Parts: sequence; C-alpha cells; structure tokens
Amino acid sequence: HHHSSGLTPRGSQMKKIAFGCDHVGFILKHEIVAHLVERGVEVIDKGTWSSERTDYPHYASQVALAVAGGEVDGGILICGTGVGISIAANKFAGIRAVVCSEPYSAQLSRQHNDTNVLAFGSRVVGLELAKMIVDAWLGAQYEGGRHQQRVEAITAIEQ
Amino acid sequence: HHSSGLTPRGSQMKKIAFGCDHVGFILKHEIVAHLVERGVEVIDKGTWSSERTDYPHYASQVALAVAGGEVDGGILICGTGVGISIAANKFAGIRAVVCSEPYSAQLSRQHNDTNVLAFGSRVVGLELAKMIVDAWLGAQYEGGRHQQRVEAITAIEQR
Repeated sequence: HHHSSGLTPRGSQMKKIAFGCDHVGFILKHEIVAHLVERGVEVIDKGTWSSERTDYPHYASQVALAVAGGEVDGGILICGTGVGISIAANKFAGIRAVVCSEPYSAQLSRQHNDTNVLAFGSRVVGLELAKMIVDAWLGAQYEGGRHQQRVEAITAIEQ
Repeated sequence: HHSSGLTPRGSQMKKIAFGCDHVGFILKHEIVAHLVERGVEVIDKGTWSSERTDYPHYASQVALAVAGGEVDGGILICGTGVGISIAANKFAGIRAVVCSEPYSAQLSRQHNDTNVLAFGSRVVGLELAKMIVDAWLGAQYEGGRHQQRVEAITAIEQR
C-alpha cells in the first residue's frame, strides 16, 4: 500500500478501550469504532445505539468507572462538543480526560499529562480529523519525569 | 467599523480570575489587555515570567476564586490548556472548558454553564484566542433541560 502520510500513526499503546457517546456524538460512533477496531483495539461499547435524545453524564460515567476500575486501558467519549461529557469524566477520581479538536493537544496530553480519556465533538470535527486525533492519542506515551509532580498534584486535589 | 460577521456580545462576566503557565504567559498581557478592553476586571493570579513553573498551582488559585464566588469566572492558559483544565475540573463546583475554536466555548456556556475557560498558547494564535474568549464571555446559560445534565455533574462529584 501507500506510505504517503507525513505523520505516521505509531502502534496503539492501549489494547482495549471503553467507548461512550450521546445521541449527537452517535453520529461518529460506527466509523470511529470501526477505526479503533481496524487499528487493533478491543472496544467495550458502553452505548449508546441511536440518535434518540439521551444524557451524556451516563456515558461519561460508564466509561469513566471502567477506566478507573482498570477493566480497560483507556476511554473515548463523543458528544456534539465533547466538552460536557469531558467535564463529567474529569469529575471521577483517577480520571484525566482531554477534550480537543486537533492532534497536538491529544498527543501532548498523553506525553505530559498521562491522560486516560479522550473526547471530541461530532459537531466540531470531521471524521478524518477525529481519526487523526485518536491516532495521536492512542499512539502517544507518557513521558514521566518532571511531569509526574504535576499529575501527582492533580491526584492531590482529588481530595 | 461594524464589519465583522460575528458580533461579540456584551460581556456577561464582569470580573474573572486569570492564571497561566510559564508557557501560557506568552499570551498573558495581550489577553488581559483584551479582557480589560471588554470591560472585565482581571484578578491576576500569576505567573508573571516565562520562568518554568507548575500549572496545578494557578489552576488552584483561579478555581478556588471561581467556586468561592469572589469572581464571575476563570480563564487559564498553559501551553496546551489541557493540563490546567483537568486540574480545575477536579475542584467541586467548577466546570471548565478547554478548546481551540469559538463554537465549543460558546456551547459549553449555553448548555454546560461553564465557569472556567482554558486554551493553549502553543495551539491557538492570539486572534483566534481572542475570538474564543469573546464567544465565552458573551454567551449565557440556557438552563431548561440542560439543568438536569449540570445537576448530574455535581451529583457524581460529591459522591
């Protein structure tokens, strides 16, 4: 095949992912899940399954609790904006969710913040950009070192 | 002039607590300048130089003021904006949005009634950062059905 990209997706560092989205984020579900699978990750689908209106806090909770309980390597959430569901996830102890609309913020969130949950908006980003964003997040690895102090600090606040 | 296609709505927040990384410092003066140009009283919580410093501290200064009702909202800038927003969201009563475009910031306000905005000085340019803050300051929480979702967020944090 082609090897034409300028930025190559490094192999995923997370083997199984817990997935969640609301009725608006559902617009990207299939294709995103399909992408995850094609990149070799096992997807634990925590709903939903339709565009019928539903509440994002539940999906953020399902994936959040799974990620925290160590039953999955990471979590991926999608709502129209990604912001709300992202906040909900960050409210759980042991969770560090990043919401963004470009690759850099995602890649760096892993590297310096060791994030375990990624979110984006189906109404903000297209499918291709979204996939590049997930690639960047999945392939990235935490760098530790001076950052362990900052992440350690975030766990302190969770007080 | 009146030449813009999107008009910045008069600011709903009259006083906010600002905070930043040594990397976010890159945008401090111009953003605070813009804030003041919009008629908002900025409560500067450092840092004040490009010398390395930990972002968790400043996310804590702003958050505590936001929750303590001694300011109408908070704004944070680190290299990416992700780290500080995660830190901020860990504080009870705080709902922080991190983004790189105006839509997310505006909607986070309307539906999630966010009280903390964060962005990256290495991700977004100055003019885009200003647009995003206009979208955030001028937007208003729509309540209604979205109130259940916001209530759902506080519920999970306290339990």
